[PDB]
Amino acid sequence: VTKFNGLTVLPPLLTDEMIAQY
Amino acid sequence: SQSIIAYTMSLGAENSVAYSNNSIAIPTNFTISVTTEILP
Repeated sequence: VTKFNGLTVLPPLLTDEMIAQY
Repeated sequence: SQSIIAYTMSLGAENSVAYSNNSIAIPTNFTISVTTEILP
């Protein structure tokens, strides 16, 4: 599987490692 | 003496069980539960 003007990419709550534990 | 803390959230406790080629677990008692669910 594959900016500057007020744009903000918020992160997710469940990270990847926490997901694999599920 | 209460304050705010930050931590990495837990995903539930470990509940590992033994194993064998001949092990089995059977219930002997039970309980009747009642749950609630709201849907608009």
